Amino acid sequence: TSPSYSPTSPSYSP
Amino acid sequence: SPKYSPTS
Amino acid sequence: KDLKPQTFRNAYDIPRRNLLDHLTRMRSNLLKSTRRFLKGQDEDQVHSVPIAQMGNYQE
Amino acid sequence: VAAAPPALCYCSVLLRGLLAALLGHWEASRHPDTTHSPWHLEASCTLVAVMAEGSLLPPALGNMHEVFSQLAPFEVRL
Amino acid sequence: IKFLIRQAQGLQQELGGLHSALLRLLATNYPHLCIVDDWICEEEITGTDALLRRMLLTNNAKNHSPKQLQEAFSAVPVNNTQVMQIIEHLTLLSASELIPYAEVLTSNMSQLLNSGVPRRILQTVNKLWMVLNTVMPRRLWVMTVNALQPSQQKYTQNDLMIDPLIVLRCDQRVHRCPPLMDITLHMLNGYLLASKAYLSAHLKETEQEVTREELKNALLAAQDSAAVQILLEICLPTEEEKNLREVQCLICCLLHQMYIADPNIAKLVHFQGYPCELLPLTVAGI
Amino acid sequence: AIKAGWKENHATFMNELKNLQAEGLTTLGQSLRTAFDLLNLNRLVTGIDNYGQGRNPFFLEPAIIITITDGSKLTTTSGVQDELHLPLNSPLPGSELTKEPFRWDQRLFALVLRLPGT
Amino acid sequence: DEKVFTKELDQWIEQLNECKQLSESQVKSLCEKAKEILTKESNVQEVRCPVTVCGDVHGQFHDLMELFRIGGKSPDTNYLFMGDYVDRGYYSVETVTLLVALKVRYRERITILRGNHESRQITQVYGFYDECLRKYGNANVWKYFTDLFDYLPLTALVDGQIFCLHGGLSPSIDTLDHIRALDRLQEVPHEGPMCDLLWSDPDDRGGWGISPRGAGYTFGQDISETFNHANGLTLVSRAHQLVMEGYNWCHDRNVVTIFSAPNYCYRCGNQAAIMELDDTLKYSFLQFDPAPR
Amino acid sequence: TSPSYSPT
Amino acid sequence: GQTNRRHTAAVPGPGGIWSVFHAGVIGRGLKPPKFVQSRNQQEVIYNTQSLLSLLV
Amino acid sequence: VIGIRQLSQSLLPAIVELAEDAKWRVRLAIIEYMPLLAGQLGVEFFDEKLNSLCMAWLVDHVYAIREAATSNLKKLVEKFGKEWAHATIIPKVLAMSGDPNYLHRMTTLFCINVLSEVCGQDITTKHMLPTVLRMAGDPVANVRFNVAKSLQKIGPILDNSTLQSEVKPILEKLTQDQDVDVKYFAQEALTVLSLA
Amino acid sequence: KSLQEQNSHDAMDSYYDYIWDVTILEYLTYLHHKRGETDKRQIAIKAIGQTELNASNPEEVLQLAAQRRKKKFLQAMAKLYF
Ligand SMILES: [Mn+2]
Ligand SMILES: [Mn+2]
Repeated sequence: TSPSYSPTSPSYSP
Repeated sequence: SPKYSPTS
Repeated sequence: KDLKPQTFRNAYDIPRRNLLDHLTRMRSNLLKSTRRFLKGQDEDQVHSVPIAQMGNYQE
Repeated sequence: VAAAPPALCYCSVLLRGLLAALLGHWEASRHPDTTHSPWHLEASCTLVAVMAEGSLLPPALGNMHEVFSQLAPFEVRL
Repeated sequence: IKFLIRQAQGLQQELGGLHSALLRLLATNYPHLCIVDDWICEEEITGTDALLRRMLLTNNAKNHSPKQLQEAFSAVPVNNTQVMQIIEHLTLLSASELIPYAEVLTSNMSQLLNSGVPRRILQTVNKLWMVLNTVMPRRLWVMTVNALQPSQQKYTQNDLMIDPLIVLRCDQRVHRCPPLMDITLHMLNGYLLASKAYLSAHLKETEQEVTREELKNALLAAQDSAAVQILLEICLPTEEEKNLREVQCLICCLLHQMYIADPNIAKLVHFQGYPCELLPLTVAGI
Repeated sequence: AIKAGWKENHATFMNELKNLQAEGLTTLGQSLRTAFDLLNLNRLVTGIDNYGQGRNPFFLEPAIIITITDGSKLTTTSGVQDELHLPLNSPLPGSELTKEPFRWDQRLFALVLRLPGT
Repeated sequence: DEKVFTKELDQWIEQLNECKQLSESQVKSLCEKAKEILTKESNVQEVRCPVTVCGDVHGQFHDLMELFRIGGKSPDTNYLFMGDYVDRGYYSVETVTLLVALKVRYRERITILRGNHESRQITQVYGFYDECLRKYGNANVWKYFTDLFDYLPLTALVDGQIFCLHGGLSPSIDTLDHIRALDRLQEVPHEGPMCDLLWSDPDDRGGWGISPRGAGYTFGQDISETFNHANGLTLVSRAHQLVMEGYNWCHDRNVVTIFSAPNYCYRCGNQAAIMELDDTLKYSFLQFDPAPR
Repeated sequence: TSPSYSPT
Repeated sequence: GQTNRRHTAAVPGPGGIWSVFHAGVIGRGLKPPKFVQSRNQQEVIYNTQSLLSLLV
Repeated sequence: VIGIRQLSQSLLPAIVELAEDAKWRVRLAIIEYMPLLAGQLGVEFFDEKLNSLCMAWLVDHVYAIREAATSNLKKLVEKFGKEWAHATIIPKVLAMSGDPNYLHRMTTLFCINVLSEVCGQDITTKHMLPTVLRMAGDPVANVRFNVAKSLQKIGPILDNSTLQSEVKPILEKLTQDQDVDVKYFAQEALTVLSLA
Repeated sequence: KSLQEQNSHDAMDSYYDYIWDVTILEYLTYLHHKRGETDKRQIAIKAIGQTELNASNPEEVLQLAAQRRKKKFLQAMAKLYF
């Protein structure tokens, strides 16, 4: 789940 | 000659 | 005990110690590419070796 | 143990085991001279000296440990 | 091929569908050509400082020549400063004229590997190697590997696609010198993608089967995994210390790109296990 | 519990008897009950059991069962048992037609292994 | 003395290579030197890697010569033969004469093992006695070779990791020290530790069981595993049973059955294999087919 | 297409 | 008394495009130390004497 | 009965597959017959593709294959000249003379025993001799007395100055060492060369 | 009832040496096989296969072995506590 966006970063809403 | 393995 | 790992087919086998050697082994296999290709390095035998069966499979 | 009077009787099992091991080695020895196996000769001498000092044996059977040095292996075994 | 693709990139407007067709074909058959980092390093900056600097220092810069570079660079332990002069003018030179200078630098990196050289000279060599990488990559890779073999059989292009761990067969001096290690990392990543392409072509050629695709997947997975393992063993500190930080940073960058490209490889590397001395620094890095 | 069925051959019988491994418990009553249940199932399938019609001596299925044990104490997941209590709950229907789980054509012989340590 | 004896020994080696048997006096002298050179070595004759290890031979001299061609000449490559090289071979006396000549020439570049067939009763009832009576006329060569087989060693150890032997394991024995304490100066009994050493065989069974050969027992996977953990051995290489591919691995890679006498009794048509252990202890298999005649 | 250890 | 970096630095059996020579290993191989204990027998006599005197 | 060029051209499509295949017999016959093809096809074709096959035959499994390949490279060096082999073949053997397999060490020793006889004396004294004497200190007794036999074979080709300078300390060391086999062979080589 | 629980605290695979009863050893073997504890099961099998106790001996050896194991076990607890 999201290998490149890091866990402590905001989600993308849509 | 009947057997190859030496069953004895 | 009845695991029988497929080192050639699966990559999650081949632990770290033998890794380079198996890598060269699959490469040699795939770049040899004869009529018959093999998926197991050590297929010696299972329980018994029959002379009658060998002569029957032979001509 | 040898200085003790009954401790030989209580260590009889160890004595029996060492005697059996020495018997096996002296049977399995091929060399005509005894002194080719240095540890075995010393061990046999010491063991016979132990029972001799622990008074299970006559003093001639004590001096068996003396004559070990120049006896041949089959003589020692018998 | 790469240089012509760059020219098509420039002249996209005139060519109707050719740029599309060629870029599709390279992305189909030459991924080690169409890696992303070389192209962004091509895109560069439009601060134009390179262009102004070139237009106002190249002039008539007393005609530096490959033979003059070879003389000074064979007498480099007697003369470092003339060499650094020449390669300064070489960095001022452009991408096309750099080609006659490809022979010297690669074939003579050994005295660079010798200790005592300044890393201004090393980083100048590194930047020139990037520029030659964006112009003519394949022969550059061949000369670089055949000159970075330790002190000598001569590898070929097909042999390098067959076995890219030959790139990692180099000096422990290479391992502990930072920018040359970056050159080695680029060659390693490129030849891994090249090996995927070459096994693809060889299997599709040899068809004249389902086990063959699974054998391809197994060989590639174990292949880049073993490459990762060798890189981590490089990150291990040697017994002699008992530069290293920059080397670990570069290997962490390359591992980051491999993990982003394929997280299966993270799974396989972690199932194989690596030294737990390497574990915390890799945790901090990747 | 059953290894070799009546349709099995000598090769499979050899393979199973030799590849048996020691992991079980001394559940002699349960094992004997299963064996004699198999025997009675075979007998009533054959249907030679003339229940209510005498007992024909010419209808026989002579079976000899050899039980091999060491003569140690009985073991159960509840605990130890001092008596060979044959279990009374019989899921096999028709076992109530005979008071005993065996018949007159089955002979049981027990081998008890008492070889000394030395 | 020693130099001229060594030169005449090399002459005998050349003649044996040229497939001609020696004289009775030469046989007597060779057996004498063999007694004096085999008495010293123990029951676990330690052989040091690198080495080329070889299974049964059974007097097939031409296949033995092809095996020499496969694995190198006796002065160069260390060899280890694991028994059964006296019975129902046609040039069997030439074969055993070559083997003992090589041993007394290079005591430590080669070592041979004693199989079950190298005993008086077995030789008498399987025809080596008939062969030597046909060849030399009398039984002096026969009694010389059987007296020598009374002095042949028992088991081979390779680097404390490989346990080489002919038959296999035994419930009588637990340890290499018990193997050492055994005395081998006796023709093999029909019951006992030397007996089931030279008559055992593997199986996928578990536990023990009586062999169909009438002598010795047959071991199981867990038995071999227990033995190897007991004495620290990593792999047991045995050679008594005929196989078709030339080798077999049993007990999840703990027992290696080796056979290196191809086309058993000239009719079975089996292949043959030998192992070679390289000095960093790396194993390789060499397989071959019998030479044209 | 192998995502884990084969027996498990 | 009683490695992968080095392996690929010298690996692949001088053929390169074929198989490696050996077909595997058999364990760790070559039990390394083989170390003999040869500290002293002298004053080990005396340690024996001290213990024996305590027993006496 | 058939001309060499005609049969070589007819067989050159099938030589490469037959060069590396199942039987050591067919490999042996190919090794025995190929130097005629090399002499027919000249230096260039043999250098282009058969050189790798010769090296693979040298590192091949069977001892018969190894000795046949050594005799074959004797035929090639006497057909193609000493300096060309000095340019190409000598670095190959002297580079594989350091690998962990003592079998390939034995291969190199046999090849040097041939190439010292064929290759004159200068290349023997300045190329092969230092490598052989630096393999004389190998821990393996087998390759130690094989180097002793190598010096026994090679000694009459040298000059007496090089022998008495460097061969003599190596020979007396190979007598002084503990193993009886290498000591006896070193004694035999010493009394053959009559250095003492 | 005591060996049923898995929440033990007292070195099962070390006191399998001290136990000397064939029935409790048999129960241990069955439970270890049932819960898939192969190495402890192997330890228990070898402890059973000790020739010291066979439940068919002339009972002098059995009483001597039981006394020896009693002495060693009691000294083990005496070392543990206090
Ligand atoms: Mn045999
Ligand atoms: Mn045998």
